[PDB]
Amino acid sequence: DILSLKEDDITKMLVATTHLGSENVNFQMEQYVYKRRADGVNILNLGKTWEKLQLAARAIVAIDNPSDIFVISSRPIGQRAVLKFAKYTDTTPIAGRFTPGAFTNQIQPAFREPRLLVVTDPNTDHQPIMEASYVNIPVIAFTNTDSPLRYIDIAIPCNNKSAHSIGLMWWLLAREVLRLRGTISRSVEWPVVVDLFFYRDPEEAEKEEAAAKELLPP
Amino acid sequence: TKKRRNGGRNKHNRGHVKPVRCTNCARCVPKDKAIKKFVIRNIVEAAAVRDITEASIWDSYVLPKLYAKLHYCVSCAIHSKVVRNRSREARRIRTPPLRSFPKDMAR
Amino acid sequence: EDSKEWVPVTKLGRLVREGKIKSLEEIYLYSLPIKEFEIIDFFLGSSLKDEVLKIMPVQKQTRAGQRTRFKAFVAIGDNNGHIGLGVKCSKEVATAIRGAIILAKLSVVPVRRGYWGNKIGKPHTVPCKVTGKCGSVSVRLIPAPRGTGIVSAPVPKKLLTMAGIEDCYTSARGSTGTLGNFAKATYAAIAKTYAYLTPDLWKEMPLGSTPYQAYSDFLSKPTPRLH
Amino acid sequence: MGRVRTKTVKKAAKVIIEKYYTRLTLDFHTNKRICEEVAIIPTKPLRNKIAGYVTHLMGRLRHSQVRGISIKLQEEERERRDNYVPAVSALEQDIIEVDADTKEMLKLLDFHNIRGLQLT
Amino acid sequence: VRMNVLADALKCINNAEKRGKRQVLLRPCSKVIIKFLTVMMKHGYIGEFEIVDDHRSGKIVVNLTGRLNKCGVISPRFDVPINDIEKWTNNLLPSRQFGYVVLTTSGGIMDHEEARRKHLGGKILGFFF
Amino acid sequence: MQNDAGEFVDLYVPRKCSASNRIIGAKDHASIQMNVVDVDPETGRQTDGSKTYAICGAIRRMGESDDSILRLAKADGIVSKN
RNA sequence: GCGAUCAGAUACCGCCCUAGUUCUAACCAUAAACGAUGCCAGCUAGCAAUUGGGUGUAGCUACUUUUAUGGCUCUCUCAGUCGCUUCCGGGAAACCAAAGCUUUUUGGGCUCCGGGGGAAGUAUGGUUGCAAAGCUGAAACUUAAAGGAAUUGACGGAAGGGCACC
RNA sequence: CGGUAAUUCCAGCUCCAAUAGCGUAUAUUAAAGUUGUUGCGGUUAAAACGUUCGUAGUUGAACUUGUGCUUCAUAC
Repeated sequence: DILSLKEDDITKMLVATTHLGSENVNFQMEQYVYKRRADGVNILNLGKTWEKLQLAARAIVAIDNPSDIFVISSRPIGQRAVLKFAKYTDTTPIAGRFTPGAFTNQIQPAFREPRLLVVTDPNTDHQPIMEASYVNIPVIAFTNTDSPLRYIDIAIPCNNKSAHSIGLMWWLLAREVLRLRGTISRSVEWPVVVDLFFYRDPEEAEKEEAAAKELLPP
Repeated sequence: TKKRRNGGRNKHNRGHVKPVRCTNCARCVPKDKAIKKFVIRNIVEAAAVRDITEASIWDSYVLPKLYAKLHYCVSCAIHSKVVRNRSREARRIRTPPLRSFPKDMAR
Repeated sequence: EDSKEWVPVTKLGRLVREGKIKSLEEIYLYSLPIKEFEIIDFFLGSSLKDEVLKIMPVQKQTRAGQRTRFKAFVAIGDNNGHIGLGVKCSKEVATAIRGAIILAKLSVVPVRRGYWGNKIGKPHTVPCKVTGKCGSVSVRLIPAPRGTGIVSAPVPKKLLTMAGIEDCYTSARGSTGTLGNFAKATYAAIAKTYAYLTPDLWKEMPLGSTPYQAYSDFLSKPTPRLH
Repeated sequence: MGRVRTKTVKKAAKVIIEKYYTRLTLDFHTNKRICEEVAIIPTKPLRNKIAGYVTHLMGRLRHSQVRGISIKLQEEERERRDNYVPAVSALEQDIIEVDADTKEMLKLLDFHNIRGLQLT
Repeated sequence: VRMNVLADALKCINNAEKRGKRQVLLRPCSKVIIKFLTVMMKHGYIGEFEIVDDHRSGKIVVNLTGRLNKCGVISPRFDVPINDIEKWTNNLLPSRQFGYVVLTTSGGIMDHEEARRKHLGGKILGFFF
Repeated sequence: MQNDAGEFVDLYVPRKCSASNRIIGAKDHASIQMNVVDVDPETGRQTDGSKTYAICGAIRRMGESDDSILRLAKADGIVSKN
């Protein structure tokens, strides 16, 4: 049905190399890895990791404040997606530094009090995950094979080292947050592109203008 | 108060391991507890190469090097400062550092 | 005179000042971070007595020549079923105990008091036997029938006269002169009593309201509603 | 080198520049003139410092401005730097690239028999 | 040598209870083991356990629930009359309320709260709470 | 807990861990109420009616509470066709 | 035994060498004989190597040939060993995958050993040895501490930095 | 503590504890999980024989009549 897999998306999922998993597997994560090629290409299940999204989607709703879901990233290749992910939903974008600890805050009258941390990588963004260990926080992490799972529920096994994978899944999150009482008229094709959560180029940004207006004089 | 996981150095299931005379105090220190340094050093040291290759006969000949595996007592490589005094969290490392360049004294 | 009404800082103490939670064990129900003592000044404060146990001085050797700072203990307990423990070092004895009584209030935890052998009339001692070790002292709390009061050293008898535990048997091993490790050993034994799955607790709950769900509107509003 | 800048000249250089970069010049001698306006000072050698430092960094915001500053004019350009460049998509339109063992996973799981071809 | 064969099911149940496992593979299945877990099964401290048979000694796969804390085994089997049966229920059992001391009396393996009803005395086996 | 004259006497009842049955200690700060909400089976249309899950620190500190959701997910049938 | 060195130097440094070192024949029976960790059994987690042996290449490669013996790589498994990572176990801690499951007055068997510090491994008896010595082995008396691990005091005669004409 | 303003000494005033009872000695028991079967400890605090073999002794896996089937007395 509509909540099922909808294999037009796997045509795009091959593009972001989600099949490509890392070499080292970490037995918690082995439940998602389908199999391995010779010499280190651990191919994960693609319908498991798609079923995690709607499981993540069935989780991300029933948080009546869309403010109180802290999307975070530390890596800059995970940063252009994540602040642009908070454009449509009303989540709070946390790009880069956290200033540990956020926990007796400075100027803000209300607290920077999250209620569902979600994080592009459990390895490198390890700091507020173990700081989500104090204030009763469910943490969804986009994972590879080699990942910690300490204080993680749930994991989403994608690739999490290419620019395109994190570029994809935040758009894959962007659908199902809006398909499920987010009023996008029940999974129609998208007015927003599925590639805006990408580096237009790796930094430094070459002179690719807004909608690429080309120079008539040299 | 035990200072090292391995105590002195590296004696795993042998019971007892042979000694070696230290290179410059001739102290009987064992083989695994021996600061082994292994030099491959040029024979002219880098400034007579531009002087030998004048008076070379051949097409630069290229000159040989030395090959010796020097052992050190633990004092006679703290005094020579081959090896010093790492921190308590850096007594636990074996693998870094060079981190800068190819290492000199070869060269 | 207050004289200063406490500011809601976290989202939790927002609700008790706005009165959306009126039961103390609700934060115990979901094991919340109770990180303002101004929370427990609302629910309790009526019948919350402070007792100190020691004002143990402690010193450091600077180059000329010593410097003393004061690890004052304090112990607060509502006289039936809540207990706390407070320890802090500062440059004056007043600025320890004016702030130690804070640090006991933040860690105030609920006691399970259980019938010893015959369930009649407001259970008193302890449901099971519990050991709390904090560094080589380990007090081993044990039930006792009605009317035999708290038999212990005089220090954790004060930890149990203020806990609501009525008739308890104790036995403490180790260096029982270290008062920090003898208060905290019992504190880590009293507080245990609700962390032990007695067979009375098998049928579960409807399993949740999680009051950030139950009151998601008042935290959605940014307007600081009064009262 | 040896004339480093203290806190007050550093912690005021930001708070005037991210506010009053507009109607501000590069000319230090008139940048001397504007510090008495947008803030107050008790003494003139501090305006020799707190105008000298902002002008020793004023051209630097043109050429790759450092962190810790928000000029309020680059971020509105960063909306256009949030450009969708058309039209990057599936590259070989399916893509036909498959690891030749997960082609089974494109069949045992996916009913799409679409052209994902073996490349070794 | 594998001395006490009751004992290290109970240190494989208790050991695998602490880490919170759900199924436990004992080896090698005494008929004092099965009589013990059936005493732990009438009180629900254990799942339904299946005895995967070999022609060697037996192996049990036990389902765990998560209701118990400690199953131990009193070695040696001290001879426990009825009169000093109360001595042990103070010691091994953490409250007068719950908990059980399994003992082998001659009228079949029962816990103390049956043998103090059937007025039997025996030798002690283990306990659980 | 309850005495003879039908009274849940002392203070409260703690939630148990929905994964492996253990208690939620009254200071457990790696605790959780995980409210997964259901959905209309036709298309989109999140319905009311969640599934509340409680997961202790002792399980999450292992890291074995990604999959221990899935068992509570599958037995409740919320994640489907597994 | 010299030569120095030093206030002295029966020492370190320097030279000469003797017993010894070495081989068979015996004696001695000790060592920081250390993993300062008895032994047999079960359990409780990763990850990386890694010595043997097994096994699958749905691997390469050797050329004797595409081969086949040989090598390598990949996969699995015993018997392990060594490291790290951590407890989400213990500990006074330093730490330990056992120094854990020694739980709440705990129980897989078995043996050896300890009871404040000295006196003292002494005195004396027995027993072994060519002897040196080994095993056994006290007390009178003395005494309030002696000890373990860790913190903070020396950018006080130790490394690595960084200043100034007290 | 006392080494020339003694909260301990000699006193005086005071004050406390028990009270027809109170102090002192040696003995003994509990404190002592500091003799420990219940119940100690042995990497570093005292403490695992240098090693293995081995009688005494201690301790030794599994398996060999078990619930069924019908009734009543019997909780409801």
